[PDB]
Amino acid sequence: VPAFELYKAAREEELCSYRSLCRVLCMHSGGKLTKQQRRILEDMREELCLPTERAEAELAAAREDVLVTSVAASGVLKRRQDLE
Repeated sequence: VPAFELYKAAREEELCSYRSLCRVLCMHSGGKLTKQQRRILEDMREELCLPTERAEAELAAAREDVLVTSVAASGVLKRRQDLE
């Protein structure tokens, strides 16, 4: 594999991993993030070398995603004993 393909596969995973991080932390917090959750996002931004404009974009997107908000609304994640 040429280096540019490897970078591309890795870059896209970096950004996917951040995306799924925003959605999921918003599913739990209903978008209003704990200090730990903020620190996880902040640390991964630096780990993954993410421009904050893109990073704020993913967080903004996850906050308003319909699945994300429905899961926060349903409260199922607070009820794991019923569903597991």
